Amino acid sequence: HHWGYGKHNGPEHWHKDFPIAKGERQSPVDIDTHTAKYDPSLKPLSVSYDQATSLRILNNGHAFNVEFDDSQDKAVLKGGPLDGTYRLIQFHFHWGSLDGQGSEHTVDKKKYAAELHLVHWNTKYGDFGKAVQQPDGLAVLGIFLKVGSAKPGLQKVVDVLDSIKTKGKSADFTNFDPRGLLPESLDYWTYPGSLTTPPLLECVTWIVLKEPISVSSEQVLKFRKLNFNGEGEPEELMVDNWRPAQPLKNRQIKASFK
Ligand SMILES: [Co+2]
Repeated sequence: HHWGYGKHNGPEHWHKDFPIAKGERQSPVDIDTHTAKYDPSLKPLSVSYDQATSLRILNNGHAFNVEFDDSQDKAVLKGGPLDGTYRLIQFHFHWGSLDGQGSEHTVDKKKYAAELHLVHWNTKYGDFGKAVQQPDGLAVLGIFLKVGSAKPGLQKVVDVLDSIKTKGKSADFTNFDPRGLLPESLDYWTYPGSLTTPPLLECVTWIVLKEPISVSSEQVLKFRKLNFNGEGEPEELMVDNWRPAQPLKNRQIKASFK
């Protein structure tokens, strides 16, 4: 029926409805640190989120998205391996039922508790819908979460979750600053890949940060309280909404550091 992360509609079945699932540039992937090529030509990332305007948070049935106003160059990413300006449209997470799983990308086969995705689209394409149809249409910043100390800047997010518990619920969510979710270092790995949920379009330049951010056990615990189902439907906790690593194929992972 429709795709999800259960046994009957999970990642292993997606190819039946979205054949690109077995494509040449699918994500996520395992990052082999000893095979990644340091590339001295990659520039430092430029994250300008001081003018970021958050608008709302929504449970879409597969994760929760925080959405931003992308009608102007308010929150942008540039530099790194990118040409042009990429505007932030939304962020969301992937997480596990247990602390030893949850991330999509892995590092030398290590899985983290969760993975944050900051999605941006290439302004030359005019809108999100056109950007996904192009090989360089999106730039996703991925950040790993490990469980340790609480992340103060994530608390406002944790606290509104009760109000968007089931699929299709939304809540006003203004004045959230995404700078509070960045690690100290912007060192990264980069490779050409795809969206990690259907339609799995291969339109993404991934920028994966080397340094994880820490969140407390209690913080991640609140994520696991969301539901995949809509209100008044049988309860299915939103856990394990991650796609496993895909074959690298003909691709090189480049590192911005040594
Ligand atoms: Co994602």
